[PDB]
Amino acid sequence: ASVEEIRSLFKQFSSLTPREEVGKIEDITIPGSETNIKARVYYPKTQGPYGVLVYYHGGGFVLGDIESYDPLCRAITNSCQCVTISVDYRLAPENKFPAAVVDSFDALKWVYNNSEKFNGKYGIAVGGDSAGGNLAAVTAILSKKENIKLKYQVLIYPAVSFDLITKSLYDNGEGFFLTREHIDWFGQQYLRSFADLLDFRFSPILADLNDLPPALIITAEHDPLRDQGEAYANKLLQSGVQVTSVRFNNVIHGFVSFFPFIEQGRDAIGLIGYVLRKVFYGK
Amino acid sequence: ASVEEIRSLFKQFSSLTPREEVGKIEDITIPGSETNIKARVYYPKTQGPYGVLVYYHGGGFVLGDIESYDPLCRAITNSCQCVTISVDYRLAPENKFPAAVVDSFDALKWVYNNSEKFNGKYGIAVGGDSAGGNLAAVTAILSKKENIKLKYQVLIYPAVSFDLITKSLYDNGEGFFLTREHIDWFGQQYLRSFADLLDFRFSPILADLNDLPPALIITAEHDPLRDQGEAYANKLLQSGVQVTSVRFNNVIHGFVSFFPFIEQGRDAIGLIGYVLRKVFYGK
Repeated sequence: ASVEEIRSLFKQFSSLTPREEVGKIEDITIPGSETNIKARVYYPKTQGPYGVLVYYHGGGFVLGDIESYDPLCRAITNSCQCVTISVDYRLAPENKFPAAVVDSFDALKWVYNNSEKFNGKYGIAVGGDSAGGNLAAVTAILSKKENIKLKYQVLIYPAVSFDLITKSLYDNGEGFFLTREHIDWFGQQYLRSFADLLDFRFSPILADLNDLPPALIITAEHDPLRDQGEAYANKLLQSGVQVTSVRFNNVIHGFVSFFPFIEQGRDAIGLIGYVLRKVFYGK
Repeated sequence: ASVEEIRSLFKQFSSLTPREEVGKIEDITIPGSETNIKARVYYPKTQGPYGVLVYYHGGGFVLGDIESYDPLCRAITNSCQCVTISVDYRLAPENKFPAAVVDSFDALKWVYNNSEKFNGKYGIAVGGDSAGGNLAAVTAILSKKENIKLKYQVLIYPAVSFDLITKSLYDNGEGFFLTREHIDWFGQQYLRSFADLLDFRFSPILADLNDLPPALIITAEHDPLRDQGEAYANKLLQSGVQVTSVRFNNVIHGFVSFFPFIEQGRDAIGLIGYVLRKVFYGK
């Protein structure tokens, strides 16, 4: 199947997943530095004012989009009781690194600067799964550099480094949905050149992690990315940042997207909702 | 440090901990088969009807009590928005196995049969930490034998087996608060003879785990009890029971009790509150 065929398939797969009702939905266009960036704003059913979570979908920098992630963003919105803004960042191979990062950061900056539009008085958080967790992490690092003050970062089974050495990569590299072959192929589509491996915007583990927002980092027992996600948590802690690092056992990469039928995914979404209600609202 | 002393010092530590307001508190005395059992009933600030969590404190079957666990049970109450009933089961070495178990089960059975006192229409769950997780697991097994239909079991870093073999026992058995030496000494206070090692009421991993209530099992990366806790989750799964097994990384045994200063502990209590709100209330 072509990359376009698989992109379409994931939208199709979404439509079989029950979409929770939220308060209100609107599509916006965010004026980016290189492009105009589509986003979907989900309001919860409760009264404002709100906290706002800017969410970056996963899909290896190549796949995924606002539509295929719509059911998960609805569930997150209701769990967190916060405005969620799901960002359609530019995809590879058509748009190589650092386009996804440029779009993701541009979107965050704009949301931070315009949070009043959403009655977003309780502050901004970032969040994302896999490649989106990478983007959330990198956006938080870029924010610190620009003195944008984030409340929280939710990193769901993130990819934080180029990896040829973690035990989990070899133990879990076959037979658990996300494989070594996939990972290598995504990396090929996204990267411009070998030199990009030195760039913290590709591997955020490389950055100085001092003064970042506190974090929830979810990993999955059977995920090749598990060890590096837990390493990002350790490096945050070593840098004085509060992080709750939680490994969901018995589940594979992607399990949160499968919340309708993997109950551990529903419970992860429950935990996400808890930490954000905590940080935004004091509960 | 005699038993009495060490009990009373833990009682002091806990006294300086700030206590969350709950809706109201009633001390009751449950007529056990062998003893009168004190229990503290915590109501949340919401109005009912409620689910009820019957909670068994940790402390190795030797330490802890209602007062020293009062701050945790308040936090849990407000998080689950459920009635929490903290049981003062008989302690060792004064009262050897199976005293704690008989009291824990007698308490559960009475709460179950009297759920209307608590406006507990949404049903009954069990929970506990460490030794208390052992008791909650054992109480669930005994319930099934007697057709008592529990909603959920929350096992917080439970001890589920006699153990000389797990990797985490050796990796984590010194220098992380709960030590080899302590685990030994607790066992020596609690058990009558070596024969009790055969008893599922001491090691619930031995039991047939079919048809038990669904479970949240929290383990801690640096706990000697970690592997056996994750084993209990796996055996539940193998036995057709739904379980969300979550390893909290970077923390030691007991971290949930130190929630006021270990934020991962507070987040664990949030997750506990989510799963119980889900199962009781559909939340």
